[PDB]
Amino acid sequence: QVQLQQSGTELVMPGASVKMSCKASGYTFTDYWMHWVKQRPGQGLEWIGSIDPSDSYTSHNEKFKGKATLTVDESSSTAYMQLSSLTSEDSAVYFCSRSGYGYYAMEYWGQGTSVTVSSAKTTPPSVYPLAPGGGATNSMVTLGCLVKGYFPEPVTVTWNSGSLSGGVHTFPAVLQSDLYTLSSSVTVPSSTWPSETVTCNVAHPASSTKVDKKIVPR
Amino acid sequence: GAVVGGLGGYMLGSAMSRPMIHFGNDWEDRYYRENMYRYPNQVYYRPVDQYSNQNNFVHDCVNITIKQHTVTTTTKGENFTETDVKMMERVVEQMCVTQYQKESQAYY
Amino acid sequence: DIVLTQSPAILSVSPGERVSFSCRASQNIGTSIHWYQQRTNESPRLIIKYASESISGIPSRFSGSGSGTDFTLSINSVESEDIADYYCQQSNTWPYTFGGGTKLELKRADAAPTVSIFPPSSEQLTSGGASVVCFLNNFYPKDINVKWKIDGSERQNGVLNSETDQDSKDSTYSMSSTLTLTKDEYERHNTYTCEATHKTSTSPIVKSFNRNE
Ligand SMILES: CN(C)CCCN1c2ccccc2Sc2ccc(Cl)cc21
Repeated sequence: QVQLQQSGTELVMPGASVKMSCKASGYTFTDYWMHWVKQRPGQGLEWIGSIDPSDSYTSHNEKFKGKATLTVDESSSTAYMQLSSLTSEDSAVYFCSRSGYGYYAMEYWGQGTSVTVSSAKTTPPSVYPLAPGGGATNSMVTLGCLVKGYFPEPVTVTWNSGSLSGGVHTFPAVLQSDLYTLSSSVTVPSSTWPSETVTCNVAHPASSTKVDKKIVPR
Repeated sequence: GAVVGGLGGYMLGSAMSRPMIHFGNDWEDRYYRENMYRYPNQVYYRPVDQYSNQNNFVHDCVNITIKQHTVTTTTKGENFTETDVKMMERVVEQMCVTQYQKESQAYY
Repeated sequence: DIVLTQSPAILSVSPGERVSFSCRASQNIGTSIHWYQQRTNESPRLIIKYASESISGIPSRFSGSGSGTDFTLSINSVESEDIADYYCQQSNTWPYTFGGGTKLELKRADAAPTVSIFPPSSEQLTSGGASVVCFLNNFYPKDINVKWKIDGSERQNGVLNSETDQDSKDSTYSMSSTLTLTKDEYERHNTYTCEATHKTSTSPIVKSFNRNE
């Protein structure tokens, strides 16, 4: 079975370069063209450039010519793309893919390398409890946790060590300053809060951070 | 056999089998398959000793071979388009690389 | 450059219904169009090649037709795993180009958002920060506008928004909106309002709180 193996993430400083790998297996490497495709968060696919591993002949989207350098290492059956002078515009997922034999549908795809361009250092999140305080019926209370100013992604958010699950919305992180912020809501019967404890648990593996924040009225 | 294509200092390599080449899209693959007979199957080069490295040899081998092939083709009243020259460049480069490797080895 | 125009940009469908979407090319490309499916946070996957040719391991419910400039992908009966973005791509000539994509979503009954507003925590206020949070949960359809007001005056600065993907169980959407102010700026005012304009009502839903209280 053909596999295309790409590194999951790269964190890179603005102005720096990154060289991302796509390691192929399960077929004759030199028999098929390899392709690179960009996808900005929430946006569509953009072709960057393609390479023939037999002789390293390349073709580029004109916009990437001078920006993306495509090479292969035949010995390790590996295709590489080097991106230089990175900016926030380069923050994206980069896929490699492989076409057919003399046919150019992209038959196999790597899982993509997620590139984040930032000069931020590793920063644990500040975790703030979001409590109503007031008159709010439904028999349903909504509580929340604000997870502010961390880097890099990801954080993991649970409620009551995962024992809460049915009414939780954890939103995708957003860029705030040079750092990430996310929020999570949990909707629960008014019996159970504040009668019993509702706690949000926030793990930030990169900073070896693990914080429990009990939601307290007022 | 009979490489000395003097000249001029240039030499003519032996004929090589034409490789299957894929150009990365549907139109060019077809164009190539149909037109590849119009392109060289041997290269002109200067003796390998006269070059600093492979890239230098290859670059010159490509230009000399294409130039010479172009004059012979114009004499026959035929013309190369920009696609022809891009494709010729690639396949002649492959042949020049092979020629260099064989010429470079010739040191035994 | 061959431009590929895909329409519509979003298609709402009911499970089991037969759906189609279109890709049109600015120049004739023969049959050199290929279709890809991309589910949330996954790689694209080839589903039809060269206009109409099936792919090993792809369900037979997928088909394509067309030749020249006008292409169509059809799904005979949509399993829920088909909810995804769909892209066409041409490989006739350089540069390769992609369509802008068509998003598939599940059709459900319209549902107004459940709106909750939260003042800054004492904890955050202690650090000189003030974030006002508004959750707009479980609404449909996806389109929604949020406006912030402070003491009656609208504000479009220091506002960060975030959206969830369509819920796998109830097919609804949720949004988070956070207004961040300096603790000092925040104290200069009393009333804070999150204001949601949704299709479900011509009257915007207003949630607000007064510091004096
Ligand atoms: C284009 N310009 C450099 C003139 C080249 C003409 N040329 C050439 C030059 C000087 C002395 C003898 C020759 S014969 C010959 C054989 C093969 C090739 Cl490739 C060229 C030449």
